[PDB]
Amino acid sequence: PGMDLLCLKDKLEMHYFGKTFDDNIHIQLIYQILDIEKILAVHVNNIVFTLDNVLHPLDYQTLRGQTNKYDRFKNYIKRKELLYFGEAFYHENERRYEEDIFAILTLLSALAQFCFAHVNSFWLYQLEDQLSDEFKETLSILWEEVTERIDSEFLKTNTVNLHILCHVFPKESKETIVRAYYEFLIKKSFKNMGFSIKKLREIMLEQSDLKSFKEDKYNSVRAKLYKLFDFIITYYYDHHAFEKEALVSSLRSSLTEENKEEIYIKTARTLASALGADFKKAAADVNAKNIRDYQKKANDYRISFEDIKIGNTGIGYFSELIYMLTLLLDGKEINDLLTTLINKFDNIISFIDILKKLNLEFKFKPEYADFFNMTNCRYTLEELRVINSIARMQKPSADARKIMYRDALRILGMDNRPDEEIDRELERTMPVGADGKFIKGKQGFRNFIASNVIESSRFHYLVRYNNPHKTRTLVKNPNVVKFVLEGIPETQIKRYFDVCKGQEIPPTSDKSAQIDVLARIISSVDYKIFEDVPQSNFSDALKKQRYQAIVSLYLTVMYLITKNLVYVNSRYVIAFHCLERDAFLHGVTLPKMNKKIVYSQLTTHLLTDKNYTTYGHLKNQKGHRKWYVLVKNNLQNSDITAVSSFANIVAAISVVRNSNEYISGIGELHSYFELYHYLVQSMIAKNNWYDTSHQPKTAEYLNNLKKHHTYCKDFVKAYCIPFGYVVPRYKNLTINELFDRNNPNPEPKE
RNA sequence: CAACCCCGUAAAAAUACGGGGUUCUGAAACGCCAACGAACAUCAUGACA
RNA sequence: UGUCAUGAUGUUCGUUGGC
Ligand SMILES: [Mg+2]
Repeated sequence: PGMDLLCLKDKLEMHYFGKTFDDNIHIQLIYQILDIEKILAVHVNNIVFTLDNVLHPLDYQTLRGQTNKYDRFKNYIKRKELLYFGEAFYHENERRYEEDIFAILTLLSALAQFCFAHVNSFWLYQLEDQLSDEFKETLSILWEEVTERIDSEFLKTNTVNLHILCHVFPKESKETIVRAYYEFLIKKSFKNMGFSIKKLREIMLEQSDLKSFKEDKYNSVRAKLYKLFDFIITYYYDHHAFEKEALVSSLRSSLTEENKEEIYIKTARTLASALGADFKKAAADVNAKNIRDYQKKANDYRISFEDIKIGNTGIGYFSELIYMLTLLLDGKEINDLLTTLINKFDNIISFIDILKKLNLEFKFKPEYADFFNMTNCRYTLEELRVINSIARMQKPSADARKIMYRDALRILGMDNRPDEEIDRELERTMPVGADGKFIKGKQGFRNFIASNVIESSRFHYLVRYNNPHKTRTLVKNPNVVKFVLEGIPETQIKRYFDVCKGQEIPPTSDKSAQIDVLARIISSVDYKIFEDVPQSNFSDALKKQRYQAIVSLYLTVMYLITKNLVYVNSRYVIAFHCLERDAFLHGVTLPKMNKKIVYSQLTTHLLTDKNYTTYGHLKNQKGHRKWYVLVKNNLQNSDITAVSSFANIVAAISVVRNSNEYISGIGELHSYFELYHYLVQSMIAKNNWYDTSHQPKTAEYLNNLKKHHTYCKDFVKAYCIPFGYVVPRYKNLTINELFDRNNPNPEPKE
């Protein structure tokens, strides 16, 4: 009755709650708690790698007494490439105090030590009684800085709709409209109702009362109309209250889907007859004149609402930590981290409701009781919502731009040269003159680099994750370049080809013809071509666009390789994190031999267990013995040293770092899976991370790689055997067709 | 695209084939990616007391 | 130096195609 395949129901229930239950609602609740740590660990590992790449290697009172850790801290905090991170260590063009930087580094180290599994196992869930009083101030200062920013910035960028809403509602204070509308979009009070207001709006639109807004001229404003109807709806339920309560009971007591549709149609039609005039009044006030007039007077409302906001309210110690992680990430990574966490906490709250409704036990153990209860899980959700809804520009400062000029020219030529030659070329191209000024009328190279390289999101990704000294080798191999261009959709390629065409090639519609032409342009690019850009005539206009297209194509190719190789490494970090978590509960410790770790001990133990072999993934029955044999077959082809060496590569991300010594001998590519594994097998080759005495089969694996210049499929099935106890994960990480969920190829026939 | 469990007709194997399940299995799907749009903030351009 | 036009770079919502 609800027993899981991994055979860990009772252990998890007794670890979290305190006893065993005959129901299938608690274990699904526990898996979400298990899930959040995975993404948290992935991103912590990424941040640590970036910090170690950019910066080459009691309380604060003890720090000075050490005289050795103090010496390292004095220079590490003085190392002046900290400017690459926007607001982590520099605010208002001045360096933060040493204590705050020490606090951030120590907190990052503690979180990294917690996830990759000294600190207790309860650290993340009880921070109130474990955090020192000195570390409770650093988080407060950082959040006080942003709470003043959001207050002044929220009362703008939408000062068109909010004026009309207050005009519709006369008998309400200036506070009330702002409070309700802030509760509407900043933190979604619209989300936590069982109604479908968007569907209800469509059903009302089927009525002639408010479908008179379907004119073609209404296309000038669409988004600022759908939102307005929603807020009017959500306040209508708020004032009625009892009517909303009755509708909930009626919907919950529905028999079939036809009854639900009839009630929704009846509910929609009576709403139109209820406040149809109100709907008409708001929608008739929108036009070009009023929008421009209201935008002119954007300071007619003065509401502070400082008391409500979590900047002054006692924001939790857990949500402040997430904000600290946000300062060390970019726009794309923030969305992935926060959106996953919101989904996790939404589902946790719902499960507790089911347990309460059905009259079942829901209290946790005394250790988890403080954090995991119904009220706290609500509060921690809107705090995660308000963090995600912050506008970020991430401009490249004003002092950090001097360093960025040095690196920008290193990508485009003079890779691995002394800093003396870098400065001379900067002086030679764009001069300074007298009194440290800038020579007017003779400077167009700086504006080109500043507005197309320094202020680009692709460029920041490369500097953080890759070394600009050795980044040029990524575009020297035609096979790698050709594959990346094929991934770009067809619509972009046609645009790029026409602009970068030149005057020596004819127009051709063959996609393969265009790719080869673009490959030669990208291969040979130097900054010396960009020394004649029109300063401040259709010839000048065409030449400016042509130069812009080439540099964007240059960085796009490099940015995709780095991003996708990191993604593949992130998939294997999750796999190793689950092994340590699962081996602890089963009672199986991972031993050592010759200062190594046998990562294949768990799968050996589970191959000879009666319960797992009968009620688990690896099954031994007449008709269900396929994957029991294959894993047992593939176990006898594994090297202890090779598994240990692979674990170190995954943890430290050595594929991205040492990719310039092996990407010059690749044969032919078809997916990012092949490129990642070719590099991994290459390192094991020359570094001699194997042993043919204990397994004479690794010898033939390495011979196939060199004579074919492509990865060997059998060899990846050997060192991934520590994941053999979970069949779906073993298949996904060892067969290329099942790796990416965007490939419809079938599993190869054996 | 794969794993797991029910009910079917042949069968005893690393079991094929036809219907339904699965937050208690793994893949970012409340997610990513392109082209057209309405706002807004940046930077380089002509008209002026 | 404030304003009006003018083309470029990037966030934010929404319509439509593809995963
Ligand atoms: Mg799951």
